[PDB]
Amino acid sequence: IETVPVKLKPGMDGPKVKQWPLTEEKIKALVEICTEMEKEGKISKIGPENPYNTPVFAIKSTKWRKLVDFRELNKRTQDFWEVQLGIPHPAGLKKKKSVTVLDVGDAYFSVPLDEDFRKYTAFTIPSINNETPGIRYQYNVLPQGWKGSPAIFQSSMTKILEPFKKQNPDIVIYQYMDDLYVGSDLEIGQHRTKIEELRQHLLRWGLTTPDKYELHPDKWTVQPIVLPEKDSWTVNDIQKLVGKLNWASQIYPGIKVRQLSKLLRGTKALTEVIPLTEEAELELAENREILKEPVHGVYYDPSKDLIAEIQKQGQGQWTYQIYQEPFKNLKTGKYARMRGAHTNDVKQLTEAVQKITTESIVIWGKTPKFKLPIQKETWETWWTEYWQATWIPEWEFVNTPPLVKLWYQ
Amino acid sequence: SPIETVPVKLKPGMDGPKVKQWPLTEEKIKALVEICTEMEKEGKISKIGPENPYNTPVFAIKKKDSTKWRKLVDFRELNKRTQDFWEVQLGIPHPAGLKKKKSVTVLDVGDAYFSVPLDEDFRKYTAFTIPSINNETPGIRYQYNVLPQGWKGSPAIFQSSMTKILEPFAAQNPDIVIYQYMDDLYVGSDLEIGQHRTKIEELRQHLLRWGLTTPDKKHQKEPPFLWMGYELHPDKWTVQPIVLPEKDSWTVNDIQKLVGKLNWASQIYPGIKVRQLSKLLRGTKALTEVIPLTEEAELELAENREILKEPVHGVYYDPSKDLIAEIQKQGQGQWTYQIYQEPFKNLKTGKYARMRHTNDVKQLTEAVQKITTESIVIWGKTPKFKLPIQKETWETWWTEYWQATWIPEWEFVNTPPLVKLWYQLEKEPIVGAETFYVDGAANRETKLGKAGYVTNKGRQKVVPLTNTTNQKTELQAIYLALQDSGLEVNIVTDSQYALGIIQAQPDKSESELVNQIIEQLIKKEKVYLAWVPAHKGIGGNEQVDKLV
Ligand SMILES: N#Cc1ccc2c(Oc3ccc(F)cc3OCCn3ccc(=O)[nH]c3=O)cc(F)cc2c1
Ligand SMILES: [Mg+2]
Repeated sequence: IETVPVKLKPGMDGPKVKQWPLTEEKIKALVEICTEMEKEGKISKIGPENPYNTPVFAIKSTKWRKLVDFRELNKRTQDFWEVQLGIPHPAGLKKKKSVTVLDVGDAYFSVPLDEDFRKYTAFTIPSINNETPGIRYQYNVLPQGWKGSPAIFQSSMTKILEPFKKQNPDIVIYQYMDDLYVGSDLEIGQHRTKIEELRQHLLRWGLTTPDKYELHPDKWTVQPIVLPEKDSWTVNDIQKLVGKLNWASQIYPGIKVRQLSKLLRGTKALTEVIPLTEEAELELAENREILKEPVHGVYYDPSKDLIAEIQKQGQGQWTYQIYQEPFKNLKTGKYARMRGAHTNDVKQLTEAVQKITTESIVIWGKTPKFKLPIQKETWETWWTEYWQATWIPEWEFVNTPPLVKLWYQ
Repeated sequence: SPIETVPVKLKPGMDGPKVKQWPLTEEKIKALVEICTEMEKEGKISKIGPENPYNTPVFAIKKKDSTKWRKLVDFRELNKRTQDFWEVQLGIPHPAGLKKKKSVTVLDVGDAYFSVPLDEDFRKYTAFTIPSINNETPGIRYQYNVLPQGWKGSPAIFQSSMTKILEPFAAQNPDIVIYQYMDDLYVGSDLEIGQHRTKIEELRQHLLRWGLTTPDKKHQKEPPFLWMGYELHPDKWTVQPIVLPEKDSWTVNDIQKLVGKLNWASQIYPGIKVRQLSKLLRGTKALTEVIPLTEEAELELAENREILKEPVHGVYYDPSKDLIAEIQKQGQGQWTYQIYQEPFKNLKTGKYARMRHTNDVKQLTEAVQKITTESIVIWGKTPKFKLPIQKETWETWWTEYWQATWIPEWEFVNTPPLVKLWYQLEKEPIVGAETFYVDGAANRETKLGKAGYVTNKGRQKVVPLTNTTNQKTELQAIYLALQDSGLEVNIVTDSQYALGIIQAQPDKSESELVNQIIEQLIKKEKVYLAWVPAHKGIGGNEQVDKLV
């Protein structure tokens, strides 16, 4: 079929991003993969008259998978291709009991790409020690990772999905990039059999899915702030308590700490046990009660990007908050991971970022920009090691450490 | 040339350059004709009709005061209008990453750009005109058939042309390694000298078949090779001789050049320091301003002169052997490292320095990051690390550190100085320890301040301070509490600045006050620092605020 014409935003040139140095292993894997893809027509070699560039990486299984970082090209295309060929996002996907993610990227490789647009998909397999200038390719078909691909394949996807949709009107199906999110209220067994039914349906219609991941968004909510519960209280405990409540006053108006402040009126030792008075305990009760309820007047803005902050709690635990404006949390949570002689900090952080990004997709239909607690170069070095996703969120690296660490715990 | 041309566009919405041709002297026009007739004779240029509406300035310049002149064309106005190309090679291969070959040959091609044809439809945009004397006769029109010198596209196009030309020979000779770089090729092989020279002559003949000349005689360059500030020797690599000038006066320019040479030399000469000399360069003022050399800078420079006395060399890479990198601390926040496969031979060396309160372990980790990046770039792998730090030390650090860190495979090497945790704050308040409620305050205008404390034992103190800030008083309060307390002390501050600086647990800073605080913290047995909201009348904190 003839290709769908693809235009850029007026005034915007193509992407020109540097290629990250790679291990010899990864470079060889990419050379192999691209040799096969060139052999199948999916990509071709290009000349020096093509100035554009898009980074490439190698991730994983026991088989190497190639991952293109199309973020820049996305900002330079999809921003007008979320308008023109945009995909609507269902608000009922987050309400379902079970959501399974299917990989439907392999579809895009069947469909050709607009001839005048291919030059923007340019990527470079690097060489070690700048020995050779690098192997240069561009895509001839719809590339995985580009947001224009599922937008162009949208109608085909609708057409293939319509029969299954008709046979299953209570199942929600939402396509984000190369992934198909399928949610239902069915029992886990019935759910998995249904997902398999969709797998066989898609397969007998010419769509392979290399799954031969389960979420539960009905349990997902903005977690309530927890005040310490103690039998006896020392001066230090009451100080941390008053401090934390005072911090919480930035979110919940109505928080008072006077009755708790009068309890430490004299200059006492930090280990001195202080009994709670009437006004004090009543104040703590009222504060706990007002803290148990969710925040008032907090709504999602479709015109604003999502911001995800993460902080490390130690002992294999991380806590995160998703917001758009300060102290207006759209979605907080706490990602914990079992060590099992496996995990380190970067592994946990990466898996956390992926979990958060997936939740964000399921809820709002788009991904947040992360403020990551990690050195920039360290992350840029090792983030591809535990990356199992096909998309890549925006991120930046936080400078100053949080003193608010124990306030999210 | 039978070489296939590369299609070139002008930038969208732009047309060819129409620029004035300003008159020249008679001799210049004569020489221009003398050269252009010979260029036309070789088909590199061609006369054109009056139809061509574009033009480009032409100048004539003597070559090093010699017989033959040189034609110079300013394409800067055309370069603005031509499309962007693939970006040419940014960096160059580092000798430490090269591998020993029994034979290495340098082949430089002449007229490299003029030996490669230019896209036909684009040739009309490179049109230029030779002026006539007194404008009594029409000017001589010309245009390029090949890659013009100083044109935006010539380097990348020549690069790809060369690569495509080399592809067949490369295919028929998989056991020889060709490196491409600008006008040069560098051919290495493990073939015996006779076979190698045969293959070299074979390559020369190929390139000549594609219209590319290359040295006919015994190749003009022999080892050692002076290449990009390097000395490349058959079994070792080093840098070209560094010259540290002797001057009574030093400007910003001279210091910049000096720091340049020292940095450049630091890749193979172990121990080079540049912190004190570049600390003079903190002043972003004029490049001609004379900067007085401090005593520390003088000592540093002298030590560098001592290091650079006897020459040192680096070896080449062996894929079959392990890759080891070892790190040592130099004291002033400076770090140095050696990357090697063998005990007495370095592949290369280097340094790391933290610019812009910090601690030794964090710096060490940063260095490990730098070396990891460099290793990946040069050899395509990550090295095994040898580090002066205990496992319990580093584990203790990375466990309670707020950022996520990647700690690689490493073994402990007991070589002083060692990296350790000099002090460690208590996680819980100390029973049987005095509690200093501290506070400090200053005036933004007068810069008059005061810092003090109030303790649960009834002890109180207020010390006056001149020429200070709110922050520095907030630190001074804590310092005071540390000074007047026992080996175990509970400090309570309302300042999240001070709390932030201290909880980071630094062992060094560019602030003397913080250094004194660190000294006190090391001298103490147990120190618990707690924080409370200011002006909330919690009590204990209120009296100290009232005092100061
Ligand atoms: N001018 C110039 C020039 C000459 C040789 C170079 C070189 O050379 C090499 C070229 C191909 C190759 F396979 C391996 C090389 O170097 C391995 C190390 N080495 C080096 C020099 C020598 O005499 N012997 C030797 O063993 C690699 C390189 F990046 C740049 C070079 C630039
Ligand atoms: Mg105060």
